[PDB]
Parts: sequence; C-alpha cells; structure tokens
Amino acid sequence: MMKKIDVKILDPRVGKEFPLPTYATSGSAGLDLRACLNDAVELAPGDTTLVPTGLAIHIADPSLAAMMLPRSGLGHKHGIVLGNLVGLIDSDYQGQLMISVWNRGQDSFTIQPGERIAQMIFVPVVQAEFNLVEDF
Amino acid sequence: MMKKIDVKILDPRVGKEFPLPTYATSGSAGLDLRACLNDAVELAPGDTTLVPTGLAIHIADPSLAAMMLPRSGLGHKHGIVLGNLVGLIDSDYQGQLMISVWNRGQDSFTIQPGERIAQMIFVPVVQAEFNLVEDF
Amino acid sequence: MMKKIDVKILDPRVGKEFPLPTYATSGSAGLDLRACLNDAVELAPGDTTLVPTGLAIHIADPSLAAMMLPRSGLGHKHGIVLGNLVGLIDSDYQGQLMISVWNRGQDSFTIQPGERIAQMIFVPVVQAEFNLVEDF
Repeated sequence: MMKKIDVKILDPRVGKEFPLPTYATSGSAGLDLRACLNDAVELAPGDTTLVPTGLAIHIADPSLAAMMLPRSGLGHKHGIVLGNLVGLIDSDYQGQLMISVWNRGQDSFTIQPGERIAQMIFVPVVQAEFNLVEDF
Repeated sequence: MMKKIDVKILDPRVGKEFPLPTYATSGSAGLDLRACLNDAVELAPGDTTLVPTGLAIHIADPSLAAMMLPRSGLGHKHGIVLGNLVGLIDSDYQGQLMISVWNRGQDSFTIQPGERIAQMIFVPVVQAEFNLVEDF
Repeated sequence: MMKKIDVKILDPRVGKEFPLPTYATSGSAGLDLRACLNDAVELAPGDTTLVPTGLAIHIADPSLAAMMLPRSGLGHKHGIVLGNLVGLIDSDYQGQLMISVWNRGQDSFTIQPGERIAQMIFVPVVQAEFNLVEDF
C-alpha cells in the first residue's frame, strides 16, 4: 500500500548513530522521526526550537502529501508537541525535514540526540478546481 | 463510502446511558466521541486529563487510519482541545480509545459524563517505501 | 487531481482587494486563506479571535472533506495558530469559512486585512459502518 518515495541523507550520522525511519508493524500508519542533534536541547515551558532530522524527501506525486504530528505519549504525558501543530509537506518540497518542537507543558524537558520526537503519515490529497457560483 | 469497522463495547453504560457514535448527516465527515466517566472532571487552565470512551475499534485494513481532532466550538470557544493535538489510530490498534483532553484556555471547564468532547475521521493512508538517492 | 468545488463570494472585497485562493505551484497540497477584515486585529499572548474569510464552499461529495491548518512559518515563528488546532469542513457545510486564530506565543501580533493566516487541504474521507463484535 506503498508508494516509493525518494529520500536523501543530509547528515552522516543518519543510519549510523540512529536508524532510518521504519514502520513499527505492517498495520502502522506513521513513521517516527528522530532528532538529528549534536547536543541535547533543553526546552523550558513555552519554548519552541526547530530540530533537524538530517533527512530530505521528494514525494513527487501531486496526489500525495505527508503530515507531521506529535507522538501521542510525549504530547499527552510531557507536553512535547509541534509549534505549528501539524506540519504539511508538499509533493514538491525537497529541503531538509525540520521539526518545530514546542513545550506546551509545565515542566522543562530535554530532547536527546536520536530521540523520536514526531511521527509522519502519507495521505492522498486532492487539488480543488473552484467553480464560482452566486448561490448554492 | 463505507468501510465496515469492528467495534467492541468495553463499558456497559455505552449505548445505555449515552449512545454509540453516529454520523449526524449523510455528508458528515466525522463522528463525535463522548466522555465515558463515572464523575464529572474539572479542568483548570493548563490541565490535561485522559478520558476513556468505553469503546475499542479494530480498523484491520492497513490502507485506513483514524484521526481524533478537537470539536470546533468547544476548542474555539472554551479552549477544550487535545493534549497530543491530533490523535492517530493505527489499523492494528485494538485497545480502548482514550482521549487526551487539555484546557488551553483561561477558564476552568468541567467535563460531564456523556459529553461530546472530540471528533474522529477515517482517512486513507499510504505506507512509503523509501528509495534512497544521493541527489534528487 | 482535481475535483471541481463550488465557491460563493460573501464579501465584495474578495478578488478586488485581495485575491481568491490559488495553489502556489502544481505540486502544492494546500491553499492559503486570507483575513477578510475591515480593520487590523491585535492579538495579545493567549487571545483567540474568529476571522472571516468572505468565502463559502460547498464540497457536496461525501467522500471528500477539507481541513484547515496553521501556516508553518507563522505558527512556528510567531505562535499564530488555530484555536481549534485543526478545522474540519464537512461536505455539507455551506456557511462562511471562519478561522479560529489563537496566539499561542509570548508576543502580541497584529493580523492585517488580507494577510494569509491559515492553509486548507482537501482529503478523501471514509464513513465507517460499525460492526459490533464482543471480541476481536
């Protein structure tokens, strides 16, 4: 229920110090993304930080998009979610996948190099052709 | 535009004290989920709580996933949203549907037993097969 | 990869003072929505406001829904996101598209008339037919 998606590695630690993203089970809908950091980053309550993944994708098919969402436990239990809430990746975006991380909780939290911090899903998207009407 | 989805009832009050989820209209995209609580829960500004639904689903088809989102009025007018922002349910998750509720507002809010507190949609998902390239 | 969607203009400034929504590129997944305001609105940290778009859509096909999400830069860099996090538009909703805007940041921000403040995507949705089982 695949679609081949081209991926390029931007940081030499990817696949060496921490693995490439993989589906945990065959019924899994998302892939976990990990923090490609040189040093751990401490987020006080309310802070946001942009975390690199060391990866770039090229979806290429305009009928597909990817969405980045918070990991469920981390968001619910530690208040570690995305600063833009939900990240949308277009079929033509070819830059590095960067994760906006926001501490919406009451406690400081430290992101460690290689920690899984977000999940990404691939969903079909439709481009609307607007038909202007004066009344429905 | 259905797909039959297996559902199991975990709490005897479901369908008795509050009904099973149903689509409001035939053009409705989501189903409202209700709080299966013994007692009302009061959320001060900033608090989060995990609310049981008394329900479990088994999507089973790996081409489909479900997403849980805030109810629009409650989120915009009362600041009652999800602590993990958007909840993703995999085709192989078979445990109880649990809702992470967060009061992102300035006022306390009390969740009453049986109140509709989130909505869920079923969307097609694609599993990516990564093709490693050195350049796009 | 279109679907024709009926659109009705509710405010005479739309298409005159600021253009109708358009896909930036042919591989773009979302459309940016702009604030249809008479006066700029200043949001202090924590405030929410409901912003009209001057537009109404009628999806009409029950197999499609639209989702409204924060713009990535504005959400990550200025803390300007949606108060209901993610807005869902049903195939039968025919009222004006209204955007719940929340300042989740630490600074005040002023929304100017015509500014792009959210993005919308059209995604296929499936209506579940529940099959009650006592065990999976």
